[PDB]
Amino acid sequence: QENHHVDYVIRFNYGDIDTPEAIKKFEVLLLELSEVGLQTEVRQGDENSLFVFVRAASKKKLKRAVYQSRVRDWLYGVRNTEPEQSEAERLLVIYHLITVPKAEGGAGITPRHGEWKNVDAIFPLHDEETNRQCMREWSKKTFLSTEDLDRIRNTFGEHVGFYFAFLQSYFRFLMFPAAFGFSCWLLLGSFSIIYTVVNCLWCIVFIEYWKRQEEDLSCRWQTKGVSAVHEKRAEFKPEKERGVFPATKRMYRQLLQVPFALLAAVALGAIIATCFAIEIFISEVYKGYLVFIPTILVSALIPTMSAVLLTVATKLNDYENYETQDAYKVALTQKIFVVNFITSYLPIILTAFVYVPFASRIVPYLDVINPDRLRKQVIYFTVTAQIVGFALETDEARFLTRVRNEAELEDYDVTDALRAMCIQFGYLALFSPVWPLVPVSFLINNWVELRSDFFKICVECKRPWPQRADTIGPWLDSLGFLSWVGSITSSALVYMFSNTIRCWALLLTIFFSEHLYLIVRYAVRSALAKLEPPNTRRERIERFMMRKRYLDTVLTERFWMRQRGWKESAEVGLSLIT
Amino acid sequence: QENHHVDYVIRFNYGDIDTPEAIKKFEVLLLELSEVGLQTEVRQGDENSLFVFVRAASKKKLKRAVYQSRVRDWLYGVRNTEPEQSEAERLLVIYHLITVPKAEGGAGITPRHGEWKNVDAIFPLHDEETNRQCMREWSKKTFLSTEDLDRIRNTFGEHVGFYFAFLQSYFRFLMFPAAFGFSCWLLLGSFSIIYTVVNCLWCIVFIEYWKRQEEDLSCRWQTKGVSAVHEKRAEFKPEKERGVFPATKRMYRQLLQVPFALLAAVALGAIIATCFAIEIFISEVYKGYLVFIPTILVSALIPTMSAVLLTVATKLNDYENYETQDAYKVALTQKIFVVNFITSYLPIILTAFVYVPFASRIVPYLDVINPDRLRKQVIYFTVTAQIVGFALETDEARFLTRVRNEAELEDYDVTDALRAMCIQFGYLALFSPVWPLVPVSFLINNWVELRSDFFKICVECKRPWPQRADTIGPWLDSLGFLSWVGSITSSALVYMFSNTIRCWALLLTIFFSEHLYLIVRYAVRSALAKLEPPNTRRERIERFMMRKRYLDTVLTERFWMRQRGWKESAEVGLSLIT
Repeated sequence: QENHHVDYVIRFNYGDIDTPEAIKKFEVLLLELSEVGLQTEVRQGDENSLFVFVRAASKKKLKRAVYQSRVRDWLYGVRNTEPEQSEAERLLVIYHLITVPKAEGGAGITPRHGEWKNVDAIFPLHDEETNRQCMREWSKKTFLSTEDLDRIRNTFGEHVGFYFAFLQSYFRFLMFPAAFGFSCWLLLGSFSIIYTVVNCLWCIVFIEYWKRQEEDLSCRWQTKGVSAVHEKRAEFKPEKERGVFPATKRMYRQLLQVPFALLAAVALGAIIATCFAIEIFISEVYKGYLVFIPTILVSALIPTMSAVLLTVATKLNDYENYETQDAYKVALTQKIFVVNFITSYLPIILTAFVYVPFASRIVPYLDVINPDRLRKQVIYFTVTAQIVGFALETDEARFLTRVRNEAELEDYDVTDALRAMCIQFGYLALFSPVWPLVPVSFLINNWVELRSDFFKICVECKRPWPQRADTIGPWLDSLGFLSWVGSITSSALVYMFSNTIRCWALLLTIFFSEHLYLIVRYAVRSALAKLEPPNTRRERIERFMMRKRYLDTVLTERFWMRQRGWKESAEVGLSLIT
Repeated sequence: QENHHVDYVIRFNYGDIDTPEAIKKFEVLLLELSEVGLQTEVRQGDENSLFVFVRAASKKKLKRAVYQSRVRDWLYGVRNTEPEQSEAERLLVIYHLITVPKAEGGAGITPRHGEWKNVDAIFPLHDEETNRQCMREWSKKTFLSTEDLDRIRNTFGEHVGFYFAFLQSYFRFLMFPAAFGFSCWLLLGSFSIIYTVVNCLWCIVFIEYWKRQEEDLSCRWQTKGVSAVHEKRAEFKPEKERGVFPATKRMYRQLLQVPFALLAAVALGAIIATCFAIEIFISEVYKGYLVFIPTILVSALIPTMSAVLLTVATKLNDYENYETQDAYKVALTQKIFVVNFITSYLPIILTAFVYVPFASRIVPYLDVINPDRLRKQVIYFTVTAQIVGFALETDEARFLTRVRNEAELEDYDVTDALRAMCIQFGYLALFSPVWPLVPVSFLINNWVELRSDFFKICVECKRPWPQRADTIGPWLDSLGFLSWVGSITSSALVYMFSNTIRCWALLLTIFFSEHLYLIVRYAVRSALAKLEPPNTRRERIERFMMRKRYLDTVLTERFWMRQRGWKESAEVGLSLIT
């Protein structure tokens, strides 16, 4: 093939070790790779690092690897076939040959955690025929079929497959608010009740539909349940019998998220109040569109402030010392959600429920505010970042240098572009009745950046190892929390700013709209549970027939003496009736 | 033994058939019982009914029955051992031999549904040594050990076992509000905030603790997952390939619950308004405790009005034509919960939020109201029914007539005494801060009636066939809904009736108390998920070791030629570092 049958390539760096110490850690790595059935070949890489090439050493060793991985998947509950395939399947079982805890599988490699500090990251090689002769059919397509998502599952794994399927379903479901809000901008305007009810209905229906499509796609890609949690770079304090860490010592570090979030909220509310003060000063001392210059500056500085808070949250999450990857991911997603909620929505919350209604009590406290100010805030905080972001755009030595060019690329992260599609959903759920062209501005940006994720995953960063998944992650609970908060927030905004405040009716239409949201969400979930998707119905039919075939295969004392057999019992019965 | 090795006894009635028609249905029953390995013996019963006696016909047929039932339990997901025991286990596999759908198991008997109209109910025989030499150790005990619940699991099955464990845990958890409300009656009085917060905390903790004890007990009794749904007496319209019934035709009958519930609510609010009118008339035309006579009469007529609405709800649920038993049970529990919510709490809701605050606008509309009226209503609707209920109390022809006396008894129902323990929890969650002696009045009645369920299940009605369960049913969701409604209702009552109404603060302390309830419930659930019960930790340890033992048991082309083996690769590595 194009790649020289290479499954993986393992980069071992020696720029931080001695001359005689690196020759022992290299021999230990080669002996651990040769203890399992992996054939190794060493070549020179960069000026301080050499990489080895890992292949299946034989057909018998590869068959034993696939059988051991299928045994682990059947024992953990992923497989239900009691075992006795593709490119992603072979790459997954070879990555499980390299990187497991050595009690099963083998080779014990953890890339830069402990006792393997010299080796750098390991990675497979890019399928050139799949990211050249198929990447330029996916960018100029605008919509992907299920057989097209099968090609992004068979390469790059089910993790990338679920991420791209979620982006496709979100772009397909975004076409309804992008048409409806534009239809409710030429006809109804800002703060309309019809658009708010239909927008909250859409926010319910999209989440309850993707929750069904996830169970559809995890039964289609034969990955219906993944609870096989993996280890990490945990620093265990004791070693009592397995490394242990007390949860009471973890909660005392988990409580540090509260002062961090509170200080970030105060430090951003100070910037928002400063922007209000400079806007009032410019409105006093002169001016049409130039009076909202610091709001535009802080709305453009949002994505570089959230990154700083993201690095602080990553350091705080690494301090909390999690054991499993499926807990570190959940805690990181919770911290990213808190940071993005503080960063992206609280500038609009502080001008929707604090600044504009209590204008006469804070404007004299700032000088040393009609609802169009809130409309301009929702305009400036969902558009200008995307405007600025789209303004910065304006014999075998060939294979070895291709691999050396592939080792200098970045590493892909789903959790960076999936964070933005949560901020968009939070702007859609919470403050979208303020300006109904928020879905149009999101759909245009998504249609522009649709051909930017294929390019990124194909030519900009290296190929990820094929990771299995049954869901997009804990972002699907963040979407539900955003819809729940938006059902209160949009109803309060529509009451406060359509057409005194009558404070009993505001807290009545908060209560009734929240509980109507809960009732309608239960109804939509129970209605979508009834209708079964096809590729999880085929799996249920197959698992029913596989059980029915097996079941059809497998198929004092003188009182019980007066009626031998059953014909005598029938004779006693016929004598006893008459 | 005492019983003549009798597993089951099947009563066949002939009081409604002809003389020659009953001799064929009897022969069909005996042939269907003899097709499976069951030895039958016929004797005369009552003047229009004769019963047969069903035993395991051989050891090989009994072993085949246990193996087929274990195969069905392993295929449906109950068993995880891949098969190659007690009294309840033998009675369960013999009942599964008699009553299944004949595609598996055999004998096809459905007791009075279709093509078996002549046979009456079937039932096992009472273990006299277990309900005589052990029932008079359980009534005068007041508390049951786990080895004592094992005796009510090994007889009467896991359904009765979970019901008695729920009653024991509820009686043990009721001792804390029965002490705390009595401590908050000598010190604080009615409508106190401390008792309301602690009562809502107790309502959270009891439900989130029984949800953990259910997963404890279902892993202890080897019944951790039961999703093996059974058929029923469904009348299928078409027969397209299995009898089918469209859900769109079922929803049009399910919508009849709304006019039934609305008409019951209006018909009870009319009686409550009539009782208010007669109370105001007696208060005008004369009288200390006699002025609340119709309230006492309607509070005593509550349990005989809820029974009439229960029969209407049972007819409506049988009209809705459910296919599975695990859906008929859920819909019946929902209808019973709606009926009991209308019957037991809406008389207190109509005098807490309608009559007492708007007294000056309805008292002139009734004549042709201090919060002590609400306190007297909560007194009269949680006590006087229990007062009236506890005021109405003030050679082988011996075995055959014992069986004939056992066939005239009633049939046990868990869902009749488990309904009252939901009405008690609803009175505890919703209106208990009005009068803090509600938990004392419930604990005294529960301690009185604790020795009345053992008597009922042992000597008053016949022995149920051992039914398996993993939960008490869909009552555990009704308890959570009652706690959710009570977190709003008790906070509104404490704001309205402690020490103008200031209608913004009422709908503020509704909102904050409901969302504080949700936050604290999530915290209590996440804290109780951390702490693992012992008998589900032993099962997890066993399922981990059973997998670890099996896993330890089971364990272009010229580029891959320059380094044979791995020692040559280490030589190339040591040459390439230096």
